Amino acid sequence: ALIQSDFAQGIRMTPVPDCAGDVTACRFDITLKNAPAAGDIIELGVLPGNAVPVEAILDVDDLDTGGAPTITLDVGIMSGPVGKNDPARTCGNELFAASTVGQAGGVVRATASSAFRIQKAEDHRSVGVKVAAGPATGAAGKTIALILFYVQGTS
Amino acid sequence: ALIQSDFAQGIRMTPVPDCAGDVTACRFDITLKNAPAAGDIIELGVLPGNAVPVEAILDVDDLDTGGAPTITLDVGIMSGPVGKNDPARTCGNELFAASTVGQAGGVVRATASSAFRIQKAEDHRSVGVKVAAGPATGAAGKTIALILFYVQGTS
Amino acid sequence: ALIQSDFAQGIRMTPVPDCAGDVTACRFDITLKNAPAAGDIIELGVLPGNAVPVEAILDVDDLDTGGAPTITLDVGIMSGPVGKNDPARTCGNELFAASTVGQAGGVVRATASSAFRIQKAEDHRSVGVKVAAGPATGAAGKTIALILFYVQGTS
Amino acid sequence: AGDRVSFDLSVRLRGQPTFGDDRVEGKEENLKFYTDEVIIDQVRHSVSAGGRMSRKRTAHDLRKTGRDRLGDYFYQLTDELFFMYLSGARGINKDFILPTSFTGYAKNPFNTPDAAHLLYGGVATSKASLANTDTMSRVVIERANVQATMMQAQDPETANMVPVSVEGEDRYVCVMSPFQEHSLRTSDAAGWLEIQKAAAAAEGRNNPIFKGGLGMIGNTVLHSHRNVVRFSDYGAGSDQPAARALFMGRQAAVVAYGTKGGLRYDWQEETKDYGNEPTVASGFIAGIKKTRFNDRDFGVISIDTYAKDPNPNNPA
Amino acid sequence: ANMVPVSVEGEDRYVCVMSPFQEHSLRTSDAAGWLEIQKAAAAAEGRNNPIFKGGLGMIGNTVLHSHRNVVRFSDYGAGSDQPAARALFMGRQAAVVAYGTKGGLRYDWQEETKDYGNEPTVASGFIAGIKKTRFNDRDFGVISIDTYAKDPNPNNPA
Amino acid sequence: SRKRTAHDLRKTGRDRLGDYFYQLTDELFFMYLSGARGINKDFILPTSFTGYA
Amino acid sequence: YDWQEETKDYGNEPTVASGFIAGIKKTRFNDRDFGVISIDTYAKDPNPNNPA
Amino acid sequence: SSTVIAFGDPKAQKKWSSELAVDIRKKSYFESRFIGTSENAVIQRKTEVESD
Repeated sequence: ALIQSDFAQGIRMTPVPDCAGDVTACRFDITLKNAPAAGDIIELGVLPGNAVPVEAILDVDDLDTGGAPTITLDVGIMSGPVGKNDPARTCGNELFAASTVGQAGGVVRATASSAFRIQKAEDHRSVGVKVAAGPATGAAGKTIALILFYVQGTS
Repeated sequence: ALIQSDFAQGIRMTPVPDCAGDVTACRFDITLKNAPAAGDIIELGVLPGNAVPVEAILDVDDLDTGGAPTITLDVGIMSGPVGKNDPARTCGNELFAASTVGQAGGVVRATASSAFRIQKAEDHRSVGVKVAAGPATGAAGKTIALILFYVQGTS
Repeated sequence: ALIQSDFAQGIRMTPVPDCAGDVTACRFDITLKNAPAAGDIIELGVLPGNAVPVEAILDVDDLDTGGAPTITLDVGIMSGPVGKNDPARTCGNELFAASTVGQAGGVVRATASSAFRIQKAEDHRSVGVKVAAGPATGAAGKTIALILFYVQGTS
Repeated sequence: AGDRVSFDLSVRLRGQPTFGDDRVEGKEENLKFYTDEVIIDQVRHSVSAGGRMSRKRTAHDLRKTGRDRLGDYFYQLTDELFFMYLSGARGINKDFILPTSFTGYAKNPFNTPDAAHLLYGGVATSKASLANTDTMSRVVIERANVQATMMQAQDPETANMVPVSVEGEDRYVCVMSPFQEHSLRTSDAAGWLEIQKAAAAAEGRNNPIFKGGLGMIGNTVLHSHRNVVRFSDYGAGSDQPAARALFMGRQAAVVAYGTKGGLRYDWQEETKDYGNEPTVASGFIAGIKKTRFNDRDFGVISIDTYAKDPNPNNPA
Repeated sequence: ANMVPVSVEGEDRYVCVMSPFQEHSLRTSDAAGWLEIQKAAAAAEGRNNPIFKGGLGMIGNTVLHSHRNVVRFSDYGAGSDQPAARALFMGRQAAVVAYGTKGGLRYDWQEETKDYGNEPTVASGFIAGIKKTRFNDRDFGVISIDTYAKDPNPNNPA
Repeated sequence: SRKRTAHDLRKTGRDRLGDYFYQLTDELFFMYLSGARGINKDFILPTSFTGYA
Repeated sequence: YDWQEETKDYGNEPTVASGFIAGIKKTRFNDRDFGVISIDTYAKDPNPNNPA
Repeated sequence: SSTVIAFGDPKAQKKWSSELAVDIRKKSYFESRFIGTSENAVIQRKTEVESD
């Protein structure tokens, strides 16, 4: 099911640039209550109206540990509204196709070419982490942190 | 364990000298309704603010009954507030370095060179006994009581 | 030599009890400069006019650092007025005769019966210390201090 | 000018009097004082009646709605801040504006009530011993009254809690989470139903069972309000709901408004992007602390009963 | 000597004093009959009964009160651990006091300056004596009701 | 020690003595009418007490 | 100056005592003196006969 | 950058409030009602030594 962070529900506001092509960042993070599982869609943060990502930094804290880890994250842009609790919303592999981070604690940066080719849409959209493969053992309380750079006036 | 005892609290009062050089003494006594352990802080009495010990007499009953006694009592100023009950407060060895009075009931007066060189302080410091050696086999409801003479208006 | 303390010069103060019987004490101390020598007289302090010693406490540092130390302090009442700088002023052996303190740190109290039998006189007699025997070898900044208890309305 | 306020408490005397003809010119009291600090800070928010086109594809003007929403938002924010400090912690309360990871306002941190001012429901001794029988009941608020009376007779260092001029005169106010009121007025073990059924036998239709909320119990005016902190980690193995009823009396908490004549909402107006997205932002300058003289708080007893969602159909 | 009611409340009623632990034991238990009678009285008069609006009413013809400073013992019981209290039951000359100063209690305020005007001192005291009247070897006017009063809030450090 | 504080200590001292003697006389009454000093704190007089005249 | 007179020993010794309430410090901002330069010259008393 | 007076900086002024919070006296029970000079009083007072 959808696990919402504070940014999606509207509790924690998200920044928008007040200038054309002014790089803006916010620490889209969530603290994971219970353990992650296959098919989990984590709605991390909302990408603002006309902005497009220009660099995304993903950092996670050793989600599954265990041994022979098999976890693999997959973040993207969801088609649904800003914060609706509809379990039919899907996550595409735009930014990170297969992060393979969280197998061991570390930081990965956007590498797939599709990361910088996202098109603008006049409505807000929610960036969502989808755990593609189930994690070995797993852990509870480990946080998912996405750092997103977007510019609000690209052509 | 910090053992509060009447004088340290606001229950029993210690008298201020008044005038300058007027030798003033009060008997700070405790009825130890417990057995001293290897490490204790026994807050006997309150050295009133801005006064220096001139002569110190330690009156103590028999604390150890087993053969070859090894109890040592260290009487010194313990820094902090007047009667705040915390285990962080720690005393030193100023009025007494390492007393043999614990082996058998007796009285030994201040004989340390540094006993008479205590400096002033604008607040109510407290005098505390630390048992710096093993109680050995013994102890019961007994009494330790020092009689320190303090004078105000010293220079 | 007549190495006089602050009390003799009047720079510091000596206390006087208001009522008859109040034991009063002041710490007569000097941080003597140079070295103790045979025959020098240290004028530590002055007991007030109507006053007799009630208990004398003498504490010193190590006034000689050598092999077979042999320093012997003698303290007593002096003859001339408090401030007059005359080498023709002699002490006695009333409060302490051959006190043999100074080879170690130590603290000594009145032992001779003449310490407590001092007779009163209307004028400010001066208590002085004379190093009787040799200073053995070497002492630079070590301090000598004498604490007197005196009552004013004796009979 | 100054970002802190210090106020003083003068505790009573605790020295033994000297009987007989023994002289007492020497042995004298030392009056003891206690202090606490309230640190001010600035809290502002911004609403964005944005877009030049977005203000034309809508019939309603958006600036006035934004202003009204900001007013309401500051209303509820100050109210929930009051209940958050008087309770000492943030739980899982979801309607609260502030995020679930909240720790302070202006470095005047959250202070958990001591063992003396923390009253559990039923029979319990710690936050890890609540069960289904530790629901809030008439017995519990009577225990709260007994604590408010003989708090000194057990701890010789605290200070007496004294009543507030509520309704008529001199009654302790006991705010209640609206799940605890349901636990009272919808259970026979809570003990409220029997006495209020007797009262109904006295007064026909004006009894609190039919025509209102809870009534006074032992001169303790009970009120219920949404903004009462509600925890979710209590229990022997966690995952058991809880609450914190507030038993208030006189100087429970201190407010230091940082602007003249009480709090003043000053609205600031700025426009972005060559005249698009007009934005309104305002904010008060204030700081709130729960009075904590010595290490024992001064005005509130935090009844910490167990209160479960009555209707389980709610989304978690 | 038989007790006599005192006229300090109403007319000729024994005055009984309680430690609020015992007050709680009455007010929050079904075994201390006060709850049943006061529920009936509330049925006779609602929102004015002592259940809702304060302390205890009369049980029998004895006005019941509660005050913090009622002696509480902590050694009663077979194991010397059960807490207990000692509720009074007073009437007529329970105890007498000899004030010995003048009509009424007169504190004697005195002010003394310790040192040249530094440290002003305020000292006062009364000269009076108290005793519970004991004729022969038996009390005269007090019945020490001595019950078991546990701390209803076990969180108190005690 | 009274210039380091805006609250005059003489008037507070007098008021504290007033309330302290009020409390002490009531406590003494309850001590004598009950016949024993219990283990009750909040009492000025100590735990081990036996009369005062 | 607050003159205060107190008599001791049944009025035998009348005493006078007074004292101001003041404190003095040289302005020390950071660790450097604000307005004083101390000059440590050699001051030998000219006359030898002067005692000590 | 930008000036921040920050917290705990000796420039940060603090205002002390003059109002005193007082731990009020416990309400006494044995008030003037009970103590009386007549026979009908829980606490009798004996004036046989108030003036003698």
